[PDB]
Amino acid sequence: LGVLRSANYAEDNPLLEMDHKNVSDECMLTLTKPAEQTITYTVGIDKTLVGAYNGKNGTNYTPFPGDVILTNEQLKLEKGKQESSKAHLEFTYDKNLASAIYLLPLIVKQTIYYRINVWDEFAPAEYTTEPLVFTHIGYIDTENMNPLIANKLFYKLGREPHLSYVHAFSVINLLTATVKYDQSGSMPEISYNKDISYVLGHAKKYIMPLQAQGHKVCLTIKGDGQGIGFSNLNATQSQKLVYDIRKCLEIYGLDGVNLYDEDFSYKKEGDNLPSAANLCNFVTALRQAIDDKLITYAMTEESASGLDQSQNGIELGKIVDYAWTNQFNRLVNPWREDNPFGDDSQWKIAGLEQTKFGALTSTLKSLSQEEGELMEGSIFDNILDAGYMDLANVFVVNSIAKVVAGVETQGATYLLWGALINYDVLQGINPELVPGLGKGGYLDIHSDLCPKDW
Amino acid sequence: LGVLRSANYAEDNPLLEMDHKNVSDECMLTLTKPAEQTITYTVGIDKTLVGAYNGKNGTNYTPFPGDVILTNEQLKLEKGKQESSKAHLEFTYDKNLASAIYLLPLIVKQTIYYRINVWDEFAPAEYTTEPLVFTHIGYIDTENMNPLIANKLFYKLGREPHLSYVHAFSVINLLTATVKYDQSGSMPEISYNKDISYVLGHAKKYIMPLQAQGHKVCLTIKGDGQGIGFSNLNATQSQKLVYDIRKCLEIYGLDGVNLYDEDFSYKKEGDNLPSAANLCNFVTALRQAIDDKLITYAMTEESASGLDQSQNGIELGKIVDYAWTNQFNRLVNPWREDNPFGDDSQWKIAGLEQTKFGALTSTLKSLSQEEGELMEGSIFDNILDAGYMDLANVFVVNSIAKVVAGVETQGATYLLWGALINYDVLQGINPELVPGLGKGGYLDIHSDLCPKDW
Repeated sequence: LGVLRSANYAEDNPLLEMDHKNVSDECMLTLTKPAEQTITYTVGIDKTLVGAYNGKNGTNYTPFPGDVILTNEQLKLEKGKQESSKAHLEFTYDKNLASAIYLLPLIVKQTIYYRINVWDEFAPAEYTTEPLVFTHIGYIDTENMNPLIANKLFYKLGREPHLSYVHAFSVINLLTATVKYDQSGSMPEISYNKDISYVLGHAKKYIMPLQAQGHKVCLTIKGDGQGIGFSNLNATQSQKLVYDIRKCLEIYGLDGVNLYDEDFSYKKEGDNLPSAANLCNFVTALRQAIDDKLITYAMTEESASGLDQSQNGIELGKIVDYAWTNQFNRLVNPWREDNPFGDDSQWKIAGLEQTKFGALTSTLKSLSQEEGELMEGSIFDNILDAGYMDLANVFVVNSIAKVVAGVETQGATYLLWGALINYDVLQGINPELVPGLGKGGYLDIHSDLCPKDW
Repeated sequence: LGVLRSANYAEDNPLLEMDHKNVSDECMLTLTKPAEQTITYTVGIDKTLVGAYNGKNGTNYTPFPGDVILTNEQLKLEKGKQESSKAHLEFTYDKNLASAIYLLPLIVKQTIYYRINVWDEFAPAEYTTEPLVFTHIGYIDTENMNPLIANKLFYKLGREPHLSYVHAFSVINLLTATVKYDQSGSMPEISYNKDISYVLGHAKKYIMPLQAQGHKVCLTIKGDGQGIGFSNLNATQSQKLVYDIRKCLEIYGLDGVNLYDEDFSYKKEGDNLPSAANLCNFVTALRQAIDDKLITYAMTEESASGLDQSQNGIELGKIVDYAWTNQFNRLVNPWREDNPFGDDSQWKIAGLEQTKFGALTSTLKSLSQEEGELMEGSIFDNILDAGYMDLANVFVVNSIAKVVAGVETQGATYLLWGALINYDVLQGINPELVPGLGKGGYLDIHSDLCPKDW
């Protein structure tokens, strides 16, 4: 009586994702009672167990026909111990392998059923055109990250025989361009660093493949500290910036623009004071020029007061497509009186439906025990206990970043909160980020999923 | 309106047999009306049609994952012609192909649905453990043939969705050993040529693999023209020959012996003359020694008279498991009076049930128009129109031999008569000899299925 168990996967029938490279796992035997005498059991492959697995679990899998290299298959179990040595399995990818899920059973002489997912050129097996239920907006810092990593990130939704895969993000924000004065000191202009220039300059390689995979790709525009910005433009300056943004979006085939309201370094006293009214007039002008292309707003603590009320009849929430904050790893509910976690009323935008507000914008930082309690607490209490279910439609991730030492814990969770609420809590569907675990996955701190190639 | 058809196969859905080697075929377009103008069409692969084929024909096929190399895919149809050029298709075997029957639809962009049977290491896909209805006995001339060709010959039984494969033979007779006088001329001794010595000396390679797939393997023992044989032995000579045969079967893991009563060159007038009583006495002693191992008898014109009668209370038909004749390509009915084909009364063995008698023994020789009419006539009239149904149990093929120029016609027929009667006539099941057609098949006169390797 024992259990052939996977060392690196809690699933009793682990599902490995094979994206044109080899995959591997170690398996071991776990006896119910300690071994009396030292015995050596051997693991072997028994592909004749496929049809029985299929009939029971409703699957239609085919035996994995590629080379499977089992090393240290002699499971030595020392006397007095309950868990044997670890055999190592490496599944070998070959281009002859068709894209599907395969089944390779392993027997001890219990049984562990390994399922291998051979990906197609663009997506894993069982990818569906069924769209994501919520809006997942992701940032990419073009200084450290390839925008095309979004086309390598998927959710594993459901359990067999109803397994489906979808892209983890629906909108991708590209960081960044900036607003600066021209050389003459009169007009604003958009400045592009070397990295954001290469991505835009080769959009058929970086932006257009994302769009073919169902992504809306926007350009984030921030401030460059010269005192000119979205909230203090005059009439002539505004027409310039609206024209340049309109041109930029059509020029490089972008789907919209993200207005990041920070790093403008506005002056506190003078004639060009930043106002919410100016911000409303500017976005209204931008909406007229770019039509149905997306406008999103990233509110910060440097944002102007008065967005809670109408400015000259304009409500910013009515003109923008989405809006979120820089209050990372915390759920911001501006519509909650006597909010136990904190008063988020400064983040109230007039005319903005709760469905257009990313209440949770997450970043890849390590969090304390109190920070983790506040995060999970503000998430569950506002969406489930307080009834603010309309705050589960937009989830924002400020920079999909490389997982390194220290941020491994937050790296596993800061992309799954959107699907956790919408799929696991609000429905029955289990969500899982793919390719996360395993060598070469996103959670491998010694690998890069989609690295920068310029 | 047109028909995409195969040149070498008249079936709409050709079933190609892939046994760890590549398989190929040519196709063409046949228009229902001549080409008004000169046009060129192109053929392609549409694995989406796999589903509708499955639903219509009740199959569970999966699209073929291997590489299909199509050449001349542009079909040139000159004006006034109804048939386009030929396109060549090669289906590539690879170790990454699991054993199954795969479907590969081919479209002109009518449809030709190709079915690929990727064999396992031992049998084609859809091989069944269901045993053969009749007993098919096959000889193998070890001087020209490898005994393991029997592990490559199958019957394709039925139609889809009720397709199955069985081995075409149940008993294999290995030619041959000889009985000669010892140096002093007082004892019989078994003699082995260089080829039959190698087969027995490496029975783990040649005999045992046949028995694993369910073959009963016997050794045929004839005469060497030295005047000593099964029918003139005394008491001391009989014990010696019985001992060495019992020893031979035990030594090489054989399942029985075939007593071929020919080429002994018995004396016409003298002291130790051949008699049917002597033969009955020797076989009775062989039955006691080898016990449940098989004794079979091949009667010839050189066989002794009186086998129709009980010799000293012994009936040879009671001690032998099977019996047949050397009267090739003609059904022999010794129990039928006023036989229109021929009086076969001299081939009658006392106490032999008809279910143990192989009335038809086939050999790979070309037949005249009259000889073929005698063959088909005697087979059909005796078993079906005269009601000798018990003569359909045992069928014999004397030397499964290489098909060459001149015997292509008899090559296709002389292995399927037993299945034609028992499966096609007496049941609804359709029989096909696999792997017969195609390059490398048994009917390819420029290839050897399982050749000699010694």
